[PDB]
Amino acid sequence: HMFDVVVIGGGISGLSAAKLLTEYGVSVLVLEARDRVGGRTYTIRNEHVDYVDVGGAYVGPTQNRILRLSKELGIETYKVNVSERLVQYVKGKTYPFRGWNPIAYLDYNNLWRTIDNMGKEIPTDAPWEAQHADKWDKMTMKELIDKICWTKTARRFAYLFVNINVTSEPHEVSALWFLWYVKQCGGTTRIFSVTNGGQERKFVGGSGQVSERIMDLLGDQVKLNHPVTHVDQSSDNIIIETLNHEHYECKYVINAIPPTLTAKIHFRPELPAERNQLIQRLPMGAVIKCMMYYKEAFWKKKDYCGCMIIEDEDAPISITLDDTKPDGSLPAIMGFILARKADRLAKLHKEIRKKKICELYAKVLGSQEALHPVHYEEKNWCEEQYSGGCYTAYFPPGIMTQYGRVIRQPVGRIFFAGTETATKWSGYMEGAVEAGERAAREVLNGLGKVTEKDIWVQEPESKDVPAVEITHTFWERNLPSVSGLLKIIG
Ligand SMILES: *[C]C1=C([C])[C]=[C@@]23C(=[C]1)N([C][C]([O])[C]([O])[C]([O])[C]OP([O])(=O)OP([O])(=O)O[C][C]1O[C](N4[C]=NC5=C4N=[C]N=C5[N])[C]([O])[C]1[O])C1=NC(=O)[N]C(=O)[C@@]14=N2[C@]43#C[C]N([C])[C][C][C]OC1=[C][C]=C(Cl)[C]=C1Cl
Repeated sequence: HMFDVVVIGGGISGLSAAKLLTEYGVSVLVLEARDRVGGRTYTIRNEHVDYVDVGGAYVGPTQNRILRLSKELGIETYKVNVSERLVQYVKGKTYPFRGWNPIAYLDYNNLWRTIDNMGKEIPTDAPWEAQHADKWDKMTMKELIDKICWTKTARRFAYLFVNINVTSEPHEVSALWFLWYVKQCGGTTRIFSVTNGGQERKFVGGSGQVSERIMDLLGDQVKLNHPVTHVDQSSDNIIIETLNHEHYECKYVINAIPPTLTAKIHFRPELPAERNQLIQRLPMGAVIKCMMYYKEAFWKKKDYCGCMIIEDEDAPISITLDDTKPDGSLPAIMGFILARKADRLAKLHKEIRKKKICELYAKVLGSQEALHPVHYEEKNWCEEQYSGGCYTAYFPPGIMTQYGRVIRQPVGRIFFAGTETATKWSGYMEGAVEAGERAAREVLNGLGKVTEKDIWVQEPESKDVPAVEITHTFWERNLPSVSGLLKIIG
């Protein structure tokens, strides 16, 4: 009933921290509100699908921490199929293996250039200290996207891309924020890897194993069905309180739930206003994740690796990967219904999306078989109580530089982790682990077992999944823009 350090929440994060404090031999205790551990990663396990993930799914080069961690728990990885052509759906026509207009294409590549080149000036660790932090944060992704682009086409492309990447609509998010986000993932090419093929990987057996495996290492030290609702940090013995009125006592809390639900807690004494805001004012993105299963892998039969970037207003699925199991079994297709459409289509009955979707995929892969699915799993994170959304927190304009600077500041004995508070790959599981270990080492450092300078450990690049530093073609760097080519006439 009494402990060294509590961790509130049992996602990849609060768990990464629990294991690490354990490593050192500190009494840990992890209260998670759900029946399960795993949070935004969640592995529905049923005889129709064997395993299938419904949240955190894809790992990739430079995401060493999670790769490291998962490997150690005894979890293997595998490559996501992209051998065959990539479908492009627009104007109601299909294009295989695709990113045709020049001045568009200028606008295209110059956009994505200006995004990276623009990002160079952003301090991953304190993005609100970029040079133009005040001007970009006041701006919106759309405004900027608009400024950068002259073609619709590419301006459009920009859009789902914001959508695809932070499950949110452009007009909603900071300019600065997006920029810093695509940055701290290592910038366009990392974030949206694979143009005529590349590297996404899934954990074999579903990534919910990462969390589960740890819950073993801890065993009874993880209490489930335990929402935390008060954290009276007053006297030298912290008193945490839960929903069911089960108290606990400790010397270090660690908040590991995300910032909205953090916001939901009663801390006595109050978190200081500066942050108390920042917590209220971050929202979570919008996504439905959608498994279509098939008997036959048909889309392969047709010469599509089973992946389509679909850019048409009514289509429900925005983006698609293949989700066939590693060993050829259970052919499938994994889509994303997201952002604004995710709010639009979540009001619907399961069996009505399932149709809508199928009839899209139908007219895209051009194969009637699409009309005849065999199973359909979906998960709607809009409608998660203990997550608010997927993938992450996101930043509405001006918030970043107004309160942003807190995000992760330790208050009292209540340190803060969770993929929000990450620095590298923040928003993804990789970032989850980053935060947990960090928070842990803080508590740890406060106990003495770790140094100050010791609290931010670098991350040896997995010898297993080795990231390759990018490459930018001549013309990539040296073609004009529309903005430009005019001053060339002009
Ligand atoms: C959902 C999702 C999705 C759908 C997707 C995705 C995701 C998700 N992600 C994200 C992740 O997951 C995150 O990051 C994490 O996981 C988070 O974690 P954490 O930190 O730990 O947090 P959480 O989990 O939530 O936990 C927390 C906890 O706590 C608790 N609570 C609450 N409240 C409370 C509590 N306790 C006590 N008390 C109280 N009061 C709860 O229970 C919980 O549990 C991800 N990630 C990664 O890494 N990966 C992936 O994949 C993922 N996914 C994403 C996505 C992405 N995307 C889509 C983009 C990229 C890729 O894409 C692509 C590419 C290519 C192509 Cl072709 C296509 C596509 Cl699409």
